[PDB]
Formats: sequence, structure tokens, C-alpha cells
Amino acid sequence: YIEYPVLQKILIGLILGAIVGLILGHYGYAHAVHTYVKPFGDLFVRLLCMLVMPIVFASLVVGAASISPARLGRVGVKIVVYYLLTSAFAVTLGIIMARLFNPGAGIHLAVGGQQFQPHQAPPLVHILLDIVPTNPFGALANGQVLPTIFFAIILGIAITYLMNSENEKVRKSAETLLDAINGLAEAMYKIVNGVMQYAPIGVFALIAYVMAEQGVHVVGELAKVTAAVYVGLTLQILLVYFVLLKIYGIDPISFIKHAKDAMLTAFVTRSSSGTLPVTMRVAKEMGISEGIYSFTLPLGATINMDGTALYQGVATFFIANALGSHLTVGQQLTIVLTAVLASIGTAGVPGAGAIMLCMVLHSVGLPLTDPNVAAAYAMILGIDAILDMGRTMVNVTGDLTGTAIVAKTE
Amino acid sequence: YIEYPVLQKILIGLILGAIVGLILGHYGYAHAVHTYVKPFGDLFVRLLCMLVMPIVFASLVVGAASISPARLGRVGVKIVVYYLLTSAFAVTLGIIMARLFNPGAGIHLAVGGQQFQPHQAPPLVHILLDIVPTNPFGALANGQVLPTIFFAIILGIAITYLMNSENEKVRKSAETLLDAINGLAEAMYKIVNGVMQYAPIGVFALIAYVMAEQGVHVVGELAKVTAAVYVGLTLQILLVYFVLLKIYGIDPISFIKHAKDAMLTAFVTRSSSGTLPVTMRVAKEMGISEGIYSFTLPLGATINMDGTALYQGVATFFIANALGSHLTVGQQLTIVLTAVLASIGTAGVPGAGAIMLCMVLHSVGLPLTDPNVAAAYAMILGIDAILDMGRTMVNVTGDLTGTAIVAKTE
Amino acid sequence: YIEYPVLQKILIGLILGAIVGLILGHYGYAHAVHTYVKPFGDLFVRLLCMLVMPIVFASLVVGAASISPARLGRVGVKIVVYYLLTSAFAVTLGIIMARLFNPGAGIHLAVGGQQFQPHQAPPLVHILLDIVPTNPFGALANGQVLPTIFFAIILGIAITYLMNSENEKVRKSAETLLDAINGLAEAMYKIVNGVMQYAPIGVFALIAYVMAEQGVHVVGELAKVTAAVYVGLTLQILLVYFVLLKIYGIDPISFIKHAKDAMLTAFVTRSSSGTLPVTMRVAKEMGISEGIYSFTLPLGATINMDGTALYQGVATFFIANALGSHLTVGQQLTIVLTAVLASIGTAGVPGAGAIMLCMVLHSVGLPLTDPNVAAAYAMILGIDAILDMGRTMVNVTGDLTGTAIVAKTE
Ligand SMILES: [Hg+2]
Ligand SMILES: [Hg+2]
Ligand SMILES: [Hg+2]
Ligand SMILES: [Tl+]
Ligand SMILES: [Tl+]
Ligand SMILES: [Tl+]
Ligand SMILES: [Tl+]
Ligand SMILES: [Tl+]
Ligand SMILES: [Tl+]
Repeated sequence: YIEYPVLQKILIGLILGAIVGLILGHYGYAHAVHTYVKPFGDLFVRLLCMLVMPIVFASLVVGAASISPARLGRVGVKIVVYYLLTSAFAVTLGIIMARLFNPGAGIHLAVGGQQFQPHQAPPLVHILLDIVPTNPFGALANGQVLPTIFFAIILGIAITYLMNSENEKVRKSAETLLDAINGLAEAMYKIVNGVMQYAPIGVFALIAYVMAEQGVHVVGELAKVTAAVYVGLTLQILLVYFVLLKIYGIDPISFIKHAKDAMLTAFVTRSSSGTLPVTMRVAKEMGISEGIYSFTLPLGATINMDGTALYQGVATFFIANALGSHLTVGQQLTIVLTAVLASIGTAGVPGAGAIMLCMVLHSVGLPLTDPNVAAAYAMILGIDAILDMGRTMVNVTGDLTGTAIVAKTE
Repeated sequence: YIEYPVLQKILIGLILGAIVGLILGHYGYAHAVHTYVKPFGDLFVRLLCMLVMPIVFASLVVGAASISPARLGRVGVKIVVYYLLTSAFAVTLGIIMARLFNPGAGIHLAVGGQQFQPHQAPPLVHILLDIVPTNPFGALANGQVLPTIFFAIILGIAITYLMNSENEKVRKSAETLLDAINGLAEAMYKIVNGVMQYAPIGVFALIAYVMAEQGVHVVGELAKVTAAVYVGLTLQILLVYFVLLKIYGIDPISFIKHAKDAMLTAFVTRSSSGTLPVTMRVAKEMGISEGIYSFTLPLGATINMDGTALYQGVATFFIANALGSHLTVGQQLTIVLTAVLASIGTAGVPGAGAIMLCMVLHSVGLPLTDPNVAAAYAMILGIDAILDMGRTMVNVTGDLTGTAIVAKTE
Repeated sequence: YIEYPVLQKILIGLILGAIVGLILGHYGYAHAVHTYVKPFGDLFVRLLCMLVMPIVFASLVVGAASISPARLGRVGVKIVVYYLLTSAFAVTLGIIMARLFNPGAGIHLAVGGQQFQPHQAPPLVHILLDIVPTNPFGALANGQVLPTIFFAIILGIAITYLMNSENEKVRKSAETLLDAINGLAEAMYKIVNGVMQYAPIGVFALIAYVMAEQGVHVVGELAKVTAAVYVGLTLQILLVYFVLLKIYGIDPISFIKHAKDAMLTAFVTRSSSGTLPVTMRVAKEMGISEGIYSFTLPLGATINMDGTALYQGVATFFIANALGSHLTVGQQLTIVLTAVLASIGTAGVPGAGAIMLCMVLHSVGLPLTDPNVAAAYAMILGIDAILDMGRTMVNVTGDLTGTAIVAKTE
């Protein structure tokens, strides 16, 4: 009988938890929480960490397959590096937000009561090589995202080159195989949506605990995050888009007035994928060639998830300082390196950035299995339902603003 | 040149072993056995444990795919829960047999000379979550059937939902991918048959050892098992079928006289799969609609393996008490929970229930790799060639008796 | 801008390294090498060891699929065992070369400064069973080639039997699934070629180090290898081919004069695969039936890589004695057992035998991860670009000489 609009359904869990949390935050100790409540939350998270691999894998082989040079027209080539570098400065800005805002510093948690100290990172030499799977499956089997990616990529590539062969039996193999991976990719997504319906019961149990414990000083950071994001966000639109809108003689203001229908749909639908109908509709509405938006719009909804890139860029810096940890340059550049190759997986749905987070964590040697991290992420996940809104509303903006740029360039 | 009818071929190994065992049971110590003989047996078992995963996996994703709601007509819906609950009480009865018969108590073995004590089971909290793979591959890679299942299922589901999409490229992906898994599924089966031809040389080496050692007090349990089964079995037909045959105004006695051809073929062919021709033949023979038996008969031959459910239900209780172990309620209900989701894999062939056993073992934390268990299962496997006969002859009965019930209901 | 003909491109790295090595072999200690140079080499090797599994797997399931009895005409049957036994004596000869030549004895290396002593090999009993994967994935995940093979094979088989079924849905499954594996298989190959373009930068860094260290006494073995090979090689042609050419009343000398175009193309192209056009051209040129060379030539270019079989047969014996190790009979027969089931994978491309080497190593418990082995293989790999030439030129010869033999037999 649970049919309600997801977003509220969650916001229902979200606003109602806080209180039931804080009201149980004074009276019956948070331990009842800890034993009767958390058990429902984690399942959630676990239900996510579950997917991370297949979807880190499948997604990126297929990801690569779309981008694979030059199984793309010079029209893509143009738009491609738009996306890269708009996704690239996106996070550059995420750090800026996260270097002027320090949410998590002043929350620092002891977990079980023990502070966390990271395991030593191997000589820069090794770390390189370590990207090269010693053995695909053996790497794939257990964590080690650094290679998992590397590989899957090189596959995607190799694959595109197989459809371009003399032999037909061969030319074929690719198609199928590839296809099959894809869909695995897809299935994921749909479990994601299945998950994002336990998401209400979920988000409730998690945050309630984080409010039950940590007192209330928490929300101060939580809205301090929300800030760091939106304020990053809205500024991104001004600093990058409006900046490049005029740089090809397109009126930025009007552009928005057109995209006003689609964006303020993305805001509330959060599905960069299911909101394709709306997107391509506005496309022609503002005078874009069929043969141009028919290709970019179905590609940027997936890749160039510039909004995600930031989210992580920031979310990262929340987590680290919540452990009271300092992020060493080398991994500061990793965050992004990752955070980008992250958004090449995503297809732009509900949980999206959340799961990736893990991914960016795991790469930077912050194993979730570690309770410190665990209880911290746990927060960000709760609220993710919110940040997600604006995030996906910008992912979308980012896609049209490329489209119009290559339609004028075209 | 080894061409002989499998069943005899085995019974040949089976009856001839016992003697050559017991005759070597008095004279040249069983150690010669242990060093020249067992080495051939185990290979067998190993040849089985080998398959368990793929076939625990492939089978259940595809399993799910057939059942996936509502990628089935309301005609299935009806028959579905017949099967469930006839498979469900089936094992309920298996426990009854195994609580009035206690085969294994009075055989209790020391293995290397050390008794076995089970590893502590995690707090009921964890055990739940532990069903959610932390990471598919990483779980899939090594045991942990509890999740392997959970997952594969949720996949099967997700998959059916992919063929029901707007996008065609998508609608496709499912089909193929799915397909491909399926066939992996199938291949298994055919190696199974390839195995069940080493089965003669196999069953010989195993039991001979168990007769070489353990003296003879063993057969007392072995025929005490055979009992517990058949007597469960024949009674199942009376207590359930004849019970529900009349409960829709169908004459049970006649029904049998019709099914008399097909069942007494299943008894001897043991292939719930290859015996489909015979099944559907009798179907119309007793007045069943084409559009009704064309769907149930090709589905119940695979799922609703009620005979299997018991076999395990019982086999379980043999093993445990052969170690001198007591089966805690919580895992007593697991056996079944499992034993059912077991028979959703199986396609109904030779080794069938045997392999699953492992599956139900592994779930209930009884690692075969442990010699105690190892030598015990080892027995059940030998004789499985027999119990199998009646077992598959009932699996079949169970399928027609549903069919006629929904054809009258229809 | 790196476009140059691969072979030179490498020989360029190869001849130029030696010197820059030896010149840095007297002056600035080899340690600069060790810290600025090796790091580039290994990557290479790592880039290979990476592939070994998929391609050990995919290749052999599909391998099996071609050979699977009797999903082949009695025309294959004939040619099949030609290939087997020409691949079989091939290596028999490889040992002969490697028992009269002892390259590596007189190079013996201390690695870090510690000699290597192999881990004890389990009782011959276990080792057998150990071929039967305890669990496919779990084996597949981490090394254990002995089973990986065994399994994949039994699959290939099982698969062919699935396309020969009553059920169509089934008949299908096989096709796709199979296909899909295949192509994975293929992709590999193409990354191989992608690798064999870092191969110049690669082969440079590796050998330079091995010249930087070990002084120069090395080349003495390196050309002593080159010897052991070519001299094995050219003799193989005389001892086997010319021997069996006349044994069916075909003139060996002429045969060569015909194959003179194709072989001396294989020598320089090293691609048993891309050189199929040339092969089948000469086929009719020397009077071979369309319906005969259309089947053997596209099968022997892949299987019956008799040249490979030797390479390893020998390469093995280089490595072992470079560690100062003695190769126990039981594993001496393994080398081959392997080395053959090796060449059933390969499709006959650039790196080919190199990677397999690993495979034959891993089986004979010589983990590359061990630096001793590591620095040694490392040599063989460098020069492999050379030996490869003759090797593939004979693989090819081996294929026509079967073809003509079954065309006369036919
Ligand atoms: Hg995660
Ligand atoms: Hg098992
Ligand atoms: Hg290797
Ligand atoms: Tl986007
Ligand atoms: Tl994406
Ligand atoms: Tl059945
Ligand atoms: Tl089944
Ligand atoms: Tl060849
Ligand atoms: Tl091959």
C-alpha cells in the first residue's frame, strides 16, 4: 500500500525522524536507538554498497564505449571536452566551497570511542602500478576500485574496436557481449529505485540515530553543508555557464527562461534519465537542430554529471574533517580524478552520487567497513535526498548549455 | 566402451562395493581403502561441489525470471502458490519423518578422531544484514550462499522489469543477458550428467570406504534413511495429494491410474526434464486443456520440486546427528527456507538434490571442507542414486496434481 | 605521433637499450636504472600478467568449442590429432634443445640477494583433485590455473552439447552466451596489440636493467637461447615436416617454395591471425580444395601452435636454471601438458607465447610475484620480440603441412 511520492515519502521520514530522534535525544537513551533502529538504517547503506561494484564496472565499460575515440563524430569530440572540463572545474569549485566552508570540523567523532588513523599509503611507485590489475577477477572480487576502473575502461575501448573488424563473427561478438554488460548496468539502476523505496524507512532510521547521538550541534553542519552545496551550485551557474553562454554570443538570461520548464522539473524528478522527454522538448523549443540535440542530450544526461562532481568534491571534505583528518595533495587531486570517472558511470537517477561516494572513498583508502567513516557517511546519505534535488537540476542545465554551445559552434 | 544404463551402472557400483568393502572390512585394513580408494570417491564429490555456485546462481536468477510478478498470468499466480505451499508442507513433513526417525544418531563419528563443534552464529541482527551482499562478486567468489541467493533473486526480478521498458535497446539487453546466464545454467546440468557417468566409479569408492570403516552398524541407518524417505514419500501422496484431489471434486484413485504410466517412468528415468514428453502426453489423456498444461507442466518440472524439499529436510537431520549435533530452531526453519529456494534452482536431473544439499549445508554453516561432515555427506551421496528414484517420481506427481487442480479451477 | 613499424619500433628499443644500458653499466651505477627505469618496464609486464586470466579462460572455453567432439567433421578428427601430436613432439624437441643447451645455468641470480627455494608440492593425490575447482569463481578469482583450465574446458564441451538440443530457447542460449565469452576473448587480443605499442618503451626499460645489472655475461645466454630456439626450429622443419611430407608422397622441397611467400610474411608480420589472407591464397596456389583449406587454415592458425609449444618448452628451462633450480619429472611433463593446452588458447598474435609463459609458470608453482622469477622472465620477455618472429613463421608452416596432408589423405 506504500505508493506515495518518493520525495515527500523521504522528506516525511526525514523531518519526522529528526524530532522523534531529538525527543528520544533527551529521554530514553539513544542506545534503544542503537539496538532497534540503526539495524534498519544500515541495511539501507548495505543495500547500496552492495551495488557499487557491478555498477562501477558495467557502467564504465559501457561509459567508455560511448566515448571511445573515434567511435564518435567530431561533433561529439567538440561536446565531449566541454563536458570533461565543465565536470573538471565543477569539482575544482567543490574544493573551493569545501575550503571556505569546513563542515565536519567541529563535529569530529570518536565512533566506538577510538579516533581513526589512516593506513600508510604505498610508495608513489607502487600506487601507480597498482592501477594495473594484477588479475581482473581477483581485483574485481574485492574492492580495489583504482584498477577496477582502469581495466573496465580499457575494455570499453578495446570493445569498440572489435565492431570495426573485417571478420563478421567478430564484429558481432562485441555487439552482444557489450550489450549484455549493459543492462546489467541497467538492472542496477532499477534496484536502485527499488532501494529508494525503502529509502523512506531507511533515511528515517539513520539520521534519527545521528540526532539521537551527537546531540544537535550536527544540524549546524548539516545545513552548513546544504549551504556549501547550493551556494556552490547557484554560483557554478553564474561563474561557468553565464560566463560561457555569452562567450559564444548566446543570451544567458533567455536560455534560462527556456530551460525554466525542464530544470524546475529536474529539481523535483531527480532522474536525469526519465526527464529526457522534457529535455529534448525544450531543445527544439529554443531552436536546436534535430541532428544535434538527438545526440548530445542522450549523452550528457549520463556523462557530464557536473553537479555530482561537486557533491562528492564537497562530501569528501565533510567526511574527512568529521574524522578530524587532513586531505593530502595527491589524494586531493585523486578525489576529482575519481569524482569525474565517477560521473561517467552514473546514469543520473535517485541514489546516484551517494553510491559513488563510496567509490571515491574506497579509492582514497577510507573503508566504509570502518565504523568511524560509517557513522559519518551515514549522515550525508540521509540528507542526500535533498542535495540530490539541486544537484540533478544542474546536471541537466549543464547538458543544454553544452548543446546550445555546439549548435552555435555547429 | 562404458555405455551401460546409468541406474544399474550405479547400482552395480553400489551393491558390489558394499561387499568388496565389508570383505576388505575384516581382512586387509580399511587403510588401503583410505589411500587407494577414497581418492577416487572424493574427486566425485569435488566434481559436484565444483558446480554448486554457478548453478546456485544461474538457476535462481532464471528461476526468479519465470516467477517474476507479474511477468506471469493469473493462471500461474494460482498454480504458483500451490507449488510453494506443496513444496512448503513437503519439507514440514520431512522434519516430521526426521523427528520420528533419527538416522545418524547411533552412527556418530569422530572423523580424524575429533568431534565437531560449530562456530558461533553472529547476532541475529548481523545474520539478517549478511544476506545483503556487501559486494556481489566478493560474495559470489567465496561461499556465502545466504546472499548469493538473495542477490541473484533480486536480479531475476529486476531483469523481467527491463523487458517491459519504453526503450528498445534496453528491452533487448535483458533478453540477451538473461538468456546468456541461462545456458550457463544449462551447461551445468549437462556436466552433471557427464559426472553422473563417473558416478558408477564414484559411488563405488565412497561407500566402500564407509563400509570399510564404521563396520556395518551403518546400513542399519542407511536403510533407516531409505525408510524415513519412502515412508515419508508414499504418505505425502496420501496426506497431501489425495487430500487435495478430492477437495476440488477430482477422483484421486483414477488420477493415479492415469499418471501410472508417467510416474513409473519418472521413478526409473529420474529426469524431471527429459520426461516432459511423457508428462504432457498423459495431460491431454486425462482431459487437460492444451493452453493449461502447456504452461504448468514445463514449469513444475523445474520449480515445485516437493520431493527434493523433503529429501534435504531429512538428509539434513541425518547429517547433524551423525556429528551428534542438535539443530537450533532458527536454523531448523532455515533448512526449509533454503530447501525451498533450493528446488527453485534445480531443473530435476540425476545428481539434483545431492548438490543442493551442500547448498543447504553451507547456509547452515556446515562447511563440507570439514572432514566430519565430509565423510557423512559422503554416505548420503552414495545412496542418493536410490532415494533420487522415488524423489523424482513424486516431483512429477506433484506437478500433474497441481495441473488438474487449476484445470478444474480454470 | 608514434606510428612506426612495430617490429623495428621494438628492435629500436632493443638494440638502443643494450648500449645505453651497458654504457650506464660502467659509469652511473645501475641503481638509477633501478629507480627511474625499471618502473616503466614492469608496468609492461604487469600490463601482461593482467590479461592472463580472462584470456586463459575465454580462449579455452571457445578453444574447446571448436574442437568439441563431435561438433566437428571426421575431416577435422583427422587433422586434429595431426595438430596435437605435431604440437606434442614439438615441445618434446623443446626439452631436447633445453637439455643440450642450458641457458640460465651460468646466469643464476640472487634477486634481492636471496636464492629461491620452491614451496613443497602437495601429495600427488591432492594435486590431482586440485584440478577440480572447489569453486569456479573462487578459483578463477585467484591464480590456480590448473583448475581454471580444467573447468573452462569442460564448459566448452558442455556448451557445444547445448546447441544440439530439442528445445530451441536452449539451443539459443548456448550460441549467445558462448559468443559473448568469445570477443571477451577477442578484446584481449586487441589490448595485446595496444600493449605491444608500449612494447617499444617497454622492452627498452626492461633489458637495459638486465644489462645494467648482471654485467654482460647475460648476452652469452641470450644469444645462447636464440640459438636453442632457431636451431630447434629449423630442425623441427627437417625432423618432423620433411619427415611427414614424404610419408604421404608429397614433395617437401616444392611445398616450401610455395609456402615461401606466406612463411617469410609470417616471420615479419608475427600475426598468425592477420596473415590468414596470405595463407589461404597459397592454399589454392599449391592445389588445395576450397572445402578443405577453408576449414583447416582458419583452425590451425589458432590451435596447433607448435612453435609456441617449443618456445615455452625451452623458455621454461631457461628460467628454472636461472634460479639454479632442477625441474622434477612430473612437472617436466606438466610443462608440456600445459604448454599444449596453452597454445589452444592463443590466437597467434604479437605477445602470444610471452603471456602464456606466465601461465605455464603459475601452474608449475613459480609465482611471478616472486622477484627472482620476475627479473628472469623479464629478460626473456625483452627478446621475445625476436624469437616470436621465427616462432610464428613456423606455427604457420605447421598449418599448411597438415592441410596438404589431409588434402592428399582426403
Ligand atoms: Hg559504499
Ligand atoms: Hg557441496
Ligand atoms: Hg604473467
Ligand atoms: Tl548530466
Ligand atoms: Tl554518468
Ligand atoms: Tl517437479
Ligand atoms: Tl527447480
Ligand atoms: Tl598455427
Ligand atoms: Tl591457439
